[PDB]
Amino acid sequence: KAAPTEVSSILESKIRVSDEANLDETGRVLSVGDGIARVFGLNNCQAEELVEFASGVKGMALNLEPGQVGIVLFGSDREVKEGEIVKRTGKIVDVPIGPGMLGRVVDALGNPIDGKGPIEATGYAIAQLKAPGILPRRSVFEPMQTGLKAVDALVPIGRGQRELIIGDRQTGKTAVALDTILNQKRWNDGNDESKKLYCVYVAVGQKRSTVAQLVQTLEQNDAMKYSIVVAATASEAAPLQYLAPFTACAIAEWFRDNGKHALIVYDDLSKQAVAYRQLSLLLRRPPGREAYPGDVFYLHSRLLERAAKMSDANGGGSLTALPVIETQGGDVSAYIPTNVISITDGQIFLEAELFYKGIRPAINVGLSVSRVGSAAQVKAMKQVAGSLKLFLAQYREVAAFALDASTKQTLSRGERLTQLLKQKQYSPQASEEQVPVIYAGVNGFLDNIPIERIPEFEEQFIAYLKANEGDILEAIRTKGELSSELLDKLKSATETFVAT
Amino acid sequence: QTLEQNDAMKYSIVVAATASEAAPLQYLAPFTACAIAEWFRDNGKHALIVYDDLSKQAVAYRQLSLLLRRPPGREAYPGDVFYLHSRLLERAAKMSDANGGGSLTALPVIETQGGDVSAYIPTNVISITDGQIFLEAELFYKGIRP
Amino acid sequence: EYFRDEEGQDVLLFVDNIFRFTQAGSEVSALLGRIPSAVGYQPTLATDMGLLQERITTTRKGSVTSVQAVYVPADDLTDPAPATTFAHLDATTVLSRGISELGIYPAVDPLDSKSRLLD
Amino acid sequence: PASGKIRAVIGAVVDVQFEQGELPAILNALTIDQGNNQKLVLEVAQHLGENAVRAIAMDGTEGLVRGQTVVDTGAPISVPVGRGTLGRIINVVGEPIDERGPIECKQRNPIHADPPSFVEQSTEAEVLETGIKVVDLLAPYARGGKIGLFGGAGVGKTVFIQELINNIAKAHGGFSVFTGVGERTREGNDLYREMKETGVINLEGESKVALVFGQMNEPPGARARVALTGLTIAEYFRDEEGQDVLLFVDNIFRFTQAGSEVSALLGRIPSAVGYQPTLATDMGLLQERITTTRKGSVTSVQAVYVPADDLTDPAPATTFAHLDATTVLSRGISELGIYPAVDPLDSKSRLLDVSVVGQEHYDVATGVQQTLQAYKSLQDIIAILGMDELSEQDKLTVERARKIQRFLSQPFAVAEVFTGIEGKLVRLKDTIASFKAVLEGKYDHLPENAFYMVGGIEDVVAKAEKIAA
Amino acid sequence: YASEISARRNAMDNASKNAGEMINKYSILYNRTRQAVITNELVDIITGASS
Ligand SMILES: Nc1ncnc2c1ncn2[C@@H]1O[C@H](COP(=O)(O)OP(=O)(O)O)[C@@H](O)[C@H]1O
Ligand SMILES: Nc1ncnc2c1ncn2[C@@H]1O[C@H](COP(=O)(O)OP(=O)(O)O)[C@@H](O)[C@H]1O
Ligand SMILES: [Mg+2]
Repeated sequence: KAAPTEVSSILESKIRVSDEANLDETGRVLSVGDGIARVFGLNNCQAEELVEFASGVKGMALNLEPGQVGIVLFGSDREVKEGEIVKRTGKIVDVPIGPGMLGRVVDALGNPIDGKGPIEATGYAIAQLKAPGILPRRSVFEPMQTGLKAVDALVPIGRGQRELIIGDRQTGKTAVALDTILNQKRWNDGNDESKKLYCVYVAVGQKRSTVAQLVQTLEQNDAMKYSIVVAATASEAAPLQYLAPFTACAIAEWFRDNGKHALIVYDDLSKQAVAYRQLSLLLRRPPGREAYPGDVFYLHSRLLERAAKMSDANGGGSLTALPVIETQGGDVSAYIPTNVISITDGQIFLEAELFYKGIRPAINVGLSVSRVGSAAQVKAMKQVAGSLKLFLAQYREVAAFALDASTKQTLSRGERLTQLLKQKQYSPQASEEQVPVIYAGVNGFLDNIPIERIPEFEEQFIAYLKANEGDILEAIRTKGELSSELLDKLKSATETFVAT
Repeated sequence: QTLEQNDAMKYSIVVAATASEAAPLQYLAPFTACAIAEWFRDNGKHALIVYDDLSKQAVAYRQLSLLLRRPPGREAYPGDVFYLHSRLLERAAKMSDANGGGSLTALPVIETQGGDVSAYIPTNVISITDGQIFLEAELFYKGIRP
Repeated sequence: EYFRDEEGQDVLLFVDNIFRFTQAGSEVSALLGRIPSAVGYQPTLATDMGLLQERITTTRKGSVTSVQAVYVPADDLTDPAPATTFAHLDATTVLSRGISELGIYPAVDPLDSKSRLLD
Repeated sequence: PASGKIRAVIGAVVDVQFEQGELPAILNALTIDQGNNQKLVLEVAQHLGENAVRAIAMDGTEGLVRGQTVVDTGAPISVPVGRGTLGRIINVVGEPIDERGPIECKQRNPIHADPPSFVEQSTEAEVLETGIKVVDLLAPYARGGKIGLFGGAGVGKTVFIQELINNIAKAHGGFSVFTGVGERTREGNDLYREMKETGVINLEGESKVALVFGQMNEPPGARARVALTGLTIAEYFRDEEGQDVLLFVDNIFRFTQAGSEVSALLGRIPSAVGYQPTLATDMGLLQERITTTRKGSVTSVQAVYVPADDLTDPAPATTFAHLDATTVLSRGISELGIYPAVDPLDSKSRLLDVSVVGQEHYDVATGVQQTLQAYKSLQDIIAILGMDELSEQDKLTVERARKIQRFLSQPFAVAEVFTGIEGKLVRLKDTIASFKAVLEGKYDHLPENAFYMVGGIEDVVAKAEKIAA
Repeated sequence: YASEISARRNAMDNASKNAGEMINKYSILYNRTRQAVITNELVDIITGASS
């Protein structure tokens, strides 16, 4: 029947003289709980502005009503008590960006957690930035080499597109994003700035031991010198894990607006949706489907729309987004699975049935597709893999229901192509080595070999083609296509090596 | 327009209640249409009311009650959900010889979702009326109309 | 609406998608004082959808062929934003998720798509 | 001392009113004098304003009047740590419940503390040697992670926890900490008497495992804080003394259900399947503290229980994301002739790779898992077509799969009174060399019963030569 | 008779294996429907008590 704001403590300060300290920027903490802080004051404070408590905990003023202001704490609830003096930074929720962040592991607010000292940032970009329109955008034409043989020939990715990575646990969701960042060392170590792509791993929701083990493997293979790591474990607050997707997109957007390519990996997209729903449920909101708020679809669509390809008048850069969706038992028609598939241009389904049989990675040809992956691919790999996506999906349905003469030819050619395209962990291939292995399995040059000799035939053909025919391998990587002279030389070298 | 061309709109009352109006107009469409047809049954004539549909009247009553600061019940509906449909259908009964000899027929259509008749608004209207006409969607597509 | 009433022309309204109009109003209905409805929706679901669908019809001055598209909430036709829009359309084209994985281009469900001109 | 007055008392939630400026912070233990009890602990949750903060009592609030004295301790719920808590039954407030005198501890650490940072964590995942043949080769335990012990009643859950704590204290020198949160009244008394007869808890000698009492007969504050009291004693041995401690939370499903009970009674709205909204925050605050630091590590061997046989629930999927290993104990063995009932195909771990265990350990684990999976799927055809209606390659693989399933089941040291055999503690190097020689054809002429109830390559040669002559 | 009895054993084994895959898919749908029914019933009682 009454009202809040002025009550007992806040009602005995206006009767005398509520001055002294500046109440427009600072304020007294009246209540704290459930990751919130009801600060009394903040008159000149703008919406979504950065705040700071007396103990050093940061805050974000969300709602600004009359007499009170709801501040969302980004840390523990024990660092803010009743009667504390807060302070505002004067700006919004920004983070550090620039070329000096390459080689260090930052957190959600931009502070370094690797112990390498301070980060030499060249500016300050806000986390809640609007995406570009249709005038400063262009079509995706650059090719993004991932290293896997089953991903560069089926559903290829490009610079400026959003390729999702749905799947269950222990199927190959995080393994596909780690192989694409380590395969960019052949172009980033040279002098070609247009072919390089800076990685941006944003580990959100992962454990503390998993984030430290993944950073040590990339540094040993010369891949952590040009890759940003956004550490965001589940042991922090709910505001730190939910803002990890917005803070990582602002640092990678500086390279696309100046003349460089970027690749963001939001691992995972399912962990970011659970952290945003925890802070919204404590502020008395309406829960829709799967205990989620009404703004659940707007949080993932706004962060993925900024990763686009700019035109020639904006710099010529692009930003690639690789979101990993964690499904519960292969349920692709969930509430968080339908929102990520309707905003991205393609997805990579990772089934758990083929992952336990040895097919690593388990990429379903009948479920995973690429919208802007046909024009944003290499001409040499697309010419050798004629109708590779249509033949892979038809061979899986015929083998599950099966001895005719026509069915025996499709079963022998489909088994050799699936085993040769399955690579091991941390073993990426280039565009010239994957074009020679995919042309032998589609022309019938691997049908005479056995099923168990599929792994030995890939290593023997790649080594013989790099010493006895170096002119054919170097022409497919520099030019990127194969004409009449390049197609005739590749068929003669594969036929002579298969008979010996 | 189809009833006027077949000589049938001269003795038929049409209660226009579209979904583009307010929630109070669609919820009161069942009580207003029953009052006009009750005048012929109390004098010595027969009437036939058609509440199309019964599923649309339940959603209009829950929208006006939720905005008036009231507690909801089951399936985000009001507490007197079963009392609203049973009171409007109980008035359409056959009178005796001392009351005029008239009667009133009620034809309430229930819009289901996938043939589910075990819902909240489906089971409440089936246990108040004297019989129901089940319209399955399997035999309607083969050609057996109705 | 101005090209069919003031000019008298057969306009063609193409909305993509039509389910975004009801989902956008449900997120702002909790801060305006309204209570939540079914599946956390707004209480005026049938009133807001009926006021916009009735104006995109054919009148005496001109016609208006509305070709909108609805989005199923997590593959469910019994939701409050999918079942309420089926009573304001002459022809419906439901796309099932089970027929799209078999090879049907597109996944036109013959047991669920109905129209009023099938006579 | 900061004193307060009780203003509200609605069950476990008790509101205390303090003065201006002397109010307590969050997660602060409040003392309260009672009758027969010593002190009623009350952890502070949040501050409602107007010099008032709601608290949750960790005991029974029956008999409290409006206006009682509530003293503030100034910090969180402290507990006794060190070597003095070994062999004694401690509670959630750090008090003894074994009637063996008070725990003479030098210092008292709080139960509410932050975890390790990103610069003080382990950069490489190390394997933890348990001593078992089926655990050091198949699902290896990670140094500083979580391991799920799934199994039914009478399969071997209590015997596996006692044998693993004794083998780690003799080969590595690490203590244990059994924190039975959400246990029953009869299960707590039977676990303490069984450990004294085997040599794990000695009243007059030297103990090696801590006992933390946490039954479900108390309120919601004592059951939710039972996980923080047991983890604080195990973390002190790895940071101050430097030892690979092993924490046991029986069961793991009782920790997630106890946290949602105190949150729903305070005013928070529920999430999904009747769970609390801070499901990912409460489970992550206690799982990240049992990691590997620069001085030591802290392994976790909790017993995860699925809700009504559902792995995609809110209490099963949240705890499986931080589990590195899994010790599944199915009911297929047990009485079949395997000690213990350890599934070689259902128990999986994330540390069973070639970049953590090496190329030699990865080849032996892949060969043993392939032979056991082919023999289990071919059991339906051997019962309908016999054993002689096979090829040459199928007959040799079926004979080697029967002896490999019994070689990994070695007799523990604490289970010598049930089987009669001696306790065998095979190391990591001896278990990998014995499995590689049997798969190559060096032990093809040996019998199938020579590998049962044995451990290592030296035990199979001495048991085969003494069986016939 | 021996060929019909041998063919009936293969049809019975295929029907038993197909029933196990359908029971596993129905168990995943029943587990998700049981958790959604508890969340929908608890949301209706919490909305009416707070208004
Ligand atoms: N090409 C491969 N060869 C062998 N094993 C692989 C390959 N790719 C992935 N894996 C295995 O898959 C597992 C994936 O683990 P993790 O990333 O935690 O789950 P998810 O992939 O579902 O995110 C790894 O432990 C790794 O051993
Ligand atoms: N290595 C072993 N050899 C023989 N029997 C064992 C072994 N380990 C456990 N057991 C048997 O398993 C039983 C476990 O009993 P109990 O601890 O009450 O159930 P649970 O193990 O489910 O807690 C014991 O009775 C014991 O005889
Ligand atoms: Mg991952």
